[PDB]
Amino acid sequence: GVYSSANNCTFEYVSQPFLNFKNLREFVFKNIDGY
Amino acid sequence: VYAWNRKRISNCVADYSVLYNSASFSTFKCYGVSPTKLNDLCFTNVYAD
Ligand SMILES: *[C@@H]1O[C@H](CO)[C@@H](O)[C@H](O)[C@H]1NC(C)=O
Repeated sequence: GVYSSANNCTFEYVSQPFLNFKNLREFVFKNIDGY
Repeated sequence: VYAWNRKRISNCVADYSVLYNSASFSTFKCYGVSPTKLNDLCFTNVYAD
């Protein structure tokens, strides 16, 4: 349960899965020049 | 024609030479761009009606 509707799509991309505490996951998200 | 299908084409490589070199099309009239340079240019989205 995360959304109720999806009306106008512009981009879809399906890829391979990225994934005591045993795992450390670091991510960096950047928005530069529309990238 | 009243309910014409619109398909949005994105995130892929569009090979226009296959369409241009086909002899199966009676009309291939391009407005605003030429067929020769279509295979080189890049566009944000393609609307196929
Ligand atoms: C966005 O969606 C609404 C309803 O789902 C529609 O009326 C509108 O034309 C759409 N706009 C675009 C740019 O797709």
